[PDB]
Amino acid sequence: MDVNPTLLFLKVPVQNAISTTFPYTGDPPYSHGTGTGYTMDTVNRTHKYSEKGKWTTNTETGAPQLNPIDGPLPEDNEPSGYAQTDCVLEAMAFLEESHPGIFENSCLETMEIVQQTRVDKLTQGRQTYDWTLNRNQPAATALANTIEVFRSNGLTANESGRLIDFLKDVMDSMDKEEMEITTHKKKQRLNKRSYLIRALTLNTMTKDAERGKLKRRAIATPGMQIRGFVYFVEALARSICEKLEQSGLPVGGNEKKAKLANVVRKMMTNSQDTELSFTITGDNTKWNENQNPRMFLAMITYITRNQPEWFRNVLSIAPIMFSNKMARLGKGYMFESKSMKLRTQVPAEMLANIDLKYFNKSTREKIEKIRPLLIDGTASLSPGMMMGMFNMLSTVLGVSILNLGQKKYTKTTYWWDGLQSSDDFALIVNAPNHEGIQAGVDRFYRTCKLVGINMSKKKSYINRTGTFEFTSFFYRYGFVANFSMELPSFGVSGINESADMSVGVTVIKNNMINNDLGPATAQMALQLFIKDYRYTYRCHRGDTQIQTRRAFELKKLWEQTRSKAGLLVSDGGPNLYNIRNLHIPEVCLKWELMDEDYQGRLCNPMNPFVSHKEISMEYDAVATTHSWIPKRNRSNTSQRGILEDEQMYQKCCNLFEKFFPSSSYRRPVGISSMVEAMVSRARIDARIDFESGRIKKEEFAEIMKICSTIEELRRQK
Amino acid sequence: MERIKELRDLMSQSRTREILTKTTVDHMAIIKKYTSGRQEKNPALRMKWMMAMKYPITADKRIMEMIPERNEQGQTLWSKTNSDRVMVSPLAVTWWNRNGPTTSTVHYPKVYKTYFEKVERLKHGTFGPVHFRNQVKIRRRVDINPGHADLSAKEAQDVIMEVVFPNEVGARILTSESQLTITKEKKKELQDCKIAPLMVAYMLERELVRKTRFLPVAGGTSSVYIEVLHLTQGTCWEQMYTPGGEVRNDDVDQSLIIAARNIVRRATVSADPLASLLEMCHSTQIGGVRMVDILRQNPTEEQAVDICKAAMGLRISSSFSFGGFTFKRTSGSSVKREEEVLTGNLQTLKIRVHEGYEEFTMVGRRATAILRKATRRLIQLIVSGKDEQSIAEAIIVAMVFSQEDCMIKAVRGDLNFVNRANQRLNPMHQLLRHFQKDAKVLFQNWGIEPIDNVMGMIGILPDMTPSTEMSLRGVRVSKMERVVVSIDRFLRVRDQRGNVLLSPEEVSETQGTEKLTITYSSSMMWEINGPESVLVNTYQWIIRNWENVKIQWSQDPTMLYNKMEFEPFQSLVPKAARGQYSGFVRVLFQQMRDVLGTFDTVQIIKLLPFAAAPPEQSRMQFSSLTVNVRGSGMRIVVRGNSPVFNYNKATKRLTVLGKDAGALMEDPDEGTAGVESAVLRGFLILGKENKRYGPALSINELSNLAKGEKANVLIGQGDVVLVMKR
Amino acid sequence: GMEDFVRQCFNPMIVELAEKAMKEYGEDPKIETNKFASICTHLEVCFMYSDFHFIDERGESTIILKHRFEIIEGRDRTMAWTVVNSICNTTGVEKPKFLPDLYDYKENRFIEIGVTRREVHIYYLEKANKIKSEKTHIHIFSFTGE
RNA sequence: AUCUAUAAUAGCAGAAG
RNA sequence: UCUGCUUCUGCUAU
RNA sequence: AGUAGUAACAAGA
Ligand SMILES: *O[C@H]1[C@@H](O)[C@H](n2cnc3c(N)ncnc32)O[C@@H]1COP(=O)(O)OP(=O)(O)OP(=O)(O)OC[C@H]1O[C@@H](n2c[n+](C)c3c(=O)[nH]c(N)nc32)[C@H](O)[C@@H]1O
Ligand SMILES: Nc1ccn([C@@H]2O[C@H](COP(=O)(O)CP(=O)(O)OP(=O)(O)O)[C@@H](O)[C@H]2O)c(=O)n1
Ligand SMILES: [Mg+2]
Ligand SMILES: [Mg+2]
Repeated sequence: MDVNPTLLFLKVPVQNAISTTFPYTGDPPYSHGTGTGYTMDTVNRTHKYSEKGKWTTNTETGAPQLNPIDGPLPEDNEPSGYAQTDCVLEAMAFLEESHPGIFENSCLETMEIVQQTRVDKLTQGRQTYDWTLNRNQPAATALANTIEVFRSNGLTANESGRLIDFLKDVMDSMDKEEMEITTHKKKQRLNKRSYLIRALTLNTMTKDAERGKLKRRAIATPGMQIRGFVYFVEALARSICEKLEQSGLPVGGNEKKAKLANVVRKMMTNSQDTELSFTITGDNTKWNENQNPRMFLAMITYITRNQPEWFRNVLSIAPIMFSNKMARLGKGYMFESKSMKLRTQVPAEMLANIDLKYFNKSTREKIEKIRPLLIDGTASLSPGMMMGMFNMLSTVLGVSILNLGQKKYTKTTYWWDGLQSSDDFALIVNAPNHEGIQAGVDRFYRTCKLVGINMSKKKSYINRTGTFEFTSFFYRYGFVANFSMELPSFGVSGINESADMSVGVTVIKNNMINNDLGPATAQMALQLFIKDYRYTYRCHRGDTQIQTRRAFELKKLWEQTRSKAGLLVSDGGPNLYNIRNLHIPEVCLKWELMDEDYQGRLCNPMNPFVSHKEISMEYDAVATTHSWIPKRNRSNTSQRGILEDEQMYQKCCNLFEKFFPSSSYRRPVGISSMVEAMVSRARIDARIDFESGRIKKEEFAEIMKICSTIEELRRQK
Repeated sequence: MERIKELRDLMSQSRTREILTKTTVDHMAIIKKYTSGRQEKNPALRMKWMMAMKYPITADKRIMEMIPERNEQGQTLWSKTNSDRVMVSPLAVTWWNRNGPTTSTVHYPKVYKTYFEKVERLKHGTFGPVHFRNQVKIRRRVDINPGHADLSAKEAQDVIMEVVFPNEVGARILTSESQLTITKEKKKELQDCKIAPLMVAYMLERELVRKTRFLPVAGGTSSVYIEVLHLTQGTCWEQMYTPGGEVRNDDVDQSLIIAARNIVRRATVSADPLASLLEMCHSTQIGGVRMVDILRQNPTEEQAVDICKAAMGLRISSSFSFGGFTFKRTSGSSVKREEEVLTGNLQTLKIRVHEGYEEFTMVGRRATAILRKATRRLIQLIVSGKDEQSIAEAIIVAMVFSQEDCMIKAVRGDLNFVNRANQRLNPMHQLLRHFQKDAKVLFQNWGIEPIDNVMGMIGILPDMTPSTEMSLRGVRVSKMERVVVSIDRFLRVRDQRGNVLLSPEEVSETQGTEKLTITYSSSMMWEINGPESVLVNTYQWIIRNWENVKIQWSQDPTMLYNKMEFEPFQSLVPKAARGQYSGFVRVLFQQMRDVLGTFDTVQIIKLLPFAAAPPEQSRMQFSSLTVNVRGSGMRIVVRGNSPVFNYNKATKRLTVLGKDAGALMEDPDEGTAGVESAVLRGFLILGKENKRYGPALSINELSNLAKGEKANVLIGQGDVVLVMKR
Repeated sequence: GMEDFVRQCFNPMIVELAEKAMKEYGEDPKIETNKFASICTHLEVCFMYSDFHFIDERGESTIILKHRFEIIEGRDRTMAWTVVNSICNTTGVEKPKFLPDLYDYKENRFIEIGVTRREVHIYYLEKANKIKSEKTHIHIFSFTGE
């Protein structure tokens, strides 16, 4: 017998065993070299889908920009970026007509959002392009560098702390004759065009650890001048998506499954009995490369009708900046000579003035096709969205096309509705016969073509209503469990012993709750997690023979302890977990069983493995000694000048927390400097203390004198 | 003193001074998150890659004086690193755990009291049997952390800020009396606390702040049942369990209302609703406690709870609840009908409108009122509240209760009548919630009328000002018991005089979900379950017993139709339809036993529950039959498969609402000729379209044909077929 | 031109405080110059109403040590509310629903200062009604001397 | 009965597009 | 010159 | 050589 696992589908429906088809036990594919190839190929595809558009030269950056809007209607079924503005405006108008007041209410909530949001929001980002260094940096570091450069250039509206004031600072920065960068101290001066190109740049990197793809692709990260505007636009689009029944966003998880099930259920209820009902499991092809920023500007302009003009402007800036964006090419390439046995790095900035003899066929073609767009090591990319930068606005566009499917708009016997999550979509078509179904599908496809949406024909299929797939959720008369997708969440997390126990047990319990993890498999998952935990942390049961550096101390503690069942697993104790007590932490689970001296040692108030805060008297520690801190190795470049800046930053922040007790519980607000706030707090505290009677004459005088000394030092350095 | 000298030291230098001066407080958080290095990624690999090393831990240098450099085996516990940090081995952690200074004062039980409450709830819990069953889990929002019953999340956070950080609350003021009481008790309980204020704040967040999540739930949705959801509810099994602590009375009241409504609804279908209802309440538990024992000691005001109390010879209130006020009808009657209305924000929605004149005593705690109303009309409202805010509360509640078109058109803004998961919300509750935040527009669009100044009372104006001249259109201000009942075989609750006080028709049709798990013990553990469970289990019972059911469907069909097993199904059928549906199905079955060769097991199984009603004659042909699931009418199509009942001819496994019901064996007398005798009333389907007999006409167009005549009908899901009139 | 006048009319510390006050809420001192002048006048009236007033070690007010007044105006919103909350938690005085301008330790009460261009009756009445707390002091000055 | 929300600390990890 | 955006979920508290 | 797969590693300073 030849074993064929796929033959199991001959009896078990594919949905009820979909977990088999997800091979998430092996490592995911990574990229190894540069991402310049994928970046250039993305730019060339974007300009190929819009090649019949109009070419112009940007008077501000000098970049060739392609405009495919209102271009010739497509003649074939290849992806097209030729969205018609009148069709997009009609889709918006009919979405507002079908849901009266959606855009007005969304604009009110977004006005509140825009007026209250702080600049600190921008620090909630991951790796960000930093134009001051022309490199990727943490979002908070990039924002701090931007604020420092803006301040040294006389731009200080961001001192208000509001995001919109920082956006005004960005707007004013885009009008300066020259930008001063002060490194460490080399004083560089960018001119208007160079600073402008750096401000409209999105750094490009290759996406790593991605399942389901044979070939790698490029992702983009914008700078700080783009992120605030994109945040405001995405907030407006999220407010809109929240009010739409077809939107699969921003709902996620169990709430998303419930919404999808209820909406599909209502759709099947609305469909009359004599009607034929079909469902398209549909993907859209080249979604981000055919989403035009000009159509996003049209959508925002229609959505913000009759709003204050400042609001329309601040919402219009993101599509404008994305219409004039530049894509940084990346790291370049690497060249090898076998005969000379040497290798060298060729930067991307010299890919326009390099000889094409060095490259293979396809890379030479890429460079030849992309050379007219190269400026300062970036490529002009007017069309496209550059990989999920306006997820919610493109969701709104897709939902508008879905909304165009009611019988009041089709004016025929067929109609359609469905679900839209950015690019993914489930389309339910109803019609009195099969010809009507075909006509409705053709009309939906062509209407999508009219707005720059291209249904992937090779990835989409259609069947009688009742089963479909939407955003990796498989629906067979109801959504099925897919446990494999949550498989990489099982294991030792690497935080510390306590946190790893908590995470392992909690993951097992939540997988029992959400992903149909059965009780026997849950017990076996518990056993496997305890094995992996004991291996990782060298904390095998005291009464064992495994030889490790920790085993002697564990044997001593084991033989020392009367009640062994109270010892934590990290202390070589037994595993008392079962299905009953997964929701209970480990220290609480066996608190009754602990020996008194072991319990008073594990939870000692003067625990030396956790940090202690001053009130040299300190607060008592509560955590156990298993909550230690892992050494983080961060030691070979020239970027070692920031280690001292960060150390002094930390010193200042600890002093501030000594003056402001709630600063680390909630984010502090204030336009005053740190010294001013701290001195005023010290003064008012000394006053209400001398008054209430905790300090005397002389201590109050001394505090007031030190405050006056600090204030004359801040005025007189 | 220390800190001000520290600040002066940093300002004496040059770079720290420039930092302290040229950095606002808002940018301090930015410079606080400011990091330098290559960040970090995939820490699990890092942990596996550093635990084999000698010193993977970083600690403060103070540990030099607490942990020795070497143990009794010469293994190094810490090593100096070229600063205040020091690299440390896990052997140091174990050496502290076995030799460190011990104490009798640990803070862990106090800081983590909620986890010990979970421990105590598990320790004193009671385990029942495990029942393997067809499980229907529904995704809904439930409480993961219950929090304080009085406070809301916002109020709890305000209390926590006031308790832990008094001088940092800003403009905020604690308004509620519960907020002030809990703040007083927490500030009293936390003096001379040796715990850092951050950890105290997080302990209070665990104690007070309510937290919710969307989860797939079966059984009780209360937090004491959600915390053990992994243990009690599985894919195919229910583990009977009762937590150890004390139950909240609110959850008991809610679950009692749910169980009573389910029981009354299922009892109305029985031929003896009184005995059926008594059997159900005798065979029902709510959170482990017997239902009859709850009914004898629970002062819950609800129609179905009062019917349950009356059937067991108890005193009832004959009252209900609405908008926080207790309503007691003093005179009048009413029926309930579905009415579609358009709101002020252009949202169409159906409301249960009560037709008939009636009068009510509406009692709150800070207000009280006499109401008189008709079909969507507030005839009279005499409020007698204490404060003008309570007066306004009672007025708003009465305007919403009246179901006036002025009230429905006063809706402004982004008022949603659906859930975030697109689930139907109660329209009346939504209107109340909308107008309780601001009812200015409602007060303007209500109307005014002049007062005659009778009895010395004074009327109120839309500006909440007392006026002797004019008032609202029917509103007047003023300056200011369990009865023995009977019940008959059909659950009509008469008084001592003889006038009807309650009826099953007054029971709310909303199918809710219990807070505490409801346990039913009988032949069918699903008899008083939700609609999805009832449908799945009805069809599963039909096909599980298909041998005797099939033998009985031919010998004595009347005996089969009368079985109790179909009565939970019949409570989901709309009442006005039941008889008609029954008649239809029965005629189908009869014309199925007359035509030899036409035997479809799937058709019989599909239509068998609908034949459980007294059959009313009709000439209507049904293409589908409606069952009420969660406020929506799901249609079971007479021919072919549907989304509530689909038979896979390949796997032979019937699927009901996505839940497997089981396989159908091979019937030798199955009809492969293609003829159908159980689709249309008085018509045999002989196959596909024959263009000889003309174009296709409608299902409801077939009533004028004559016997011995074929035709083409567009009967089904867009399927044209050829039928003939018998 | 108003800008220039303000820049030369008031002290640099008052001007800096006004600059901070209008910069906190997104107002340009170069654009909205009348609000610049109003805020400078408010700050100057407050810093003259406060200064040269102390309480000696026995407990009464002497004009020349424990300052008689606590300046609440001209602070950041957070620092102002911190001062107000600390005063309330120490002296046990009712918390004002809005930020006041001064606090009097001797009289133990929050002072709301107003500097009106129009009649003092109108302004005063309006402010009083808005506050609706019969505990906060309201002292209204005008440029006419009333 | 409602409850991303009559809501907003932050970081990390998993999944999805 | 190298883990982006968005959404959900879980854990933790420099 | 091998890993690997559209570009890299097969040490770097
Ligand atoms: O959680 C649900 C329920 O269990 C809970 N509840 C109900 N009763 C109590 C008591 N007594 N104590 C604590 N909690 C209680 O509140 C929720 C109500 O359930 P839900 O299904 O959401 O709504 P319900 O179907 O009960 O209808 P509702 O709008 O709440 O009205 C309740 C009651 O009011 C009657 N009623 C309304 N109107 C406008 C009426 C009218 O014009 N004329 C007459 N005669 N009655 C009217 C409703 O029919 C119900 O009887
Ligand atoms: N990591 C990710 C994955 C997806 N996305 C967003 O989702 C879209 C579809 O991705 P997708 O992966 O479905 C496109 P694919 O099907 O591979 O190819 P095709 O375009 O030829 O059809 C992208 O274009 C981005 O907007 C993202 O922002 N980050
Ligand atoms: Mg798809
Ligand atoms: Mg795809």
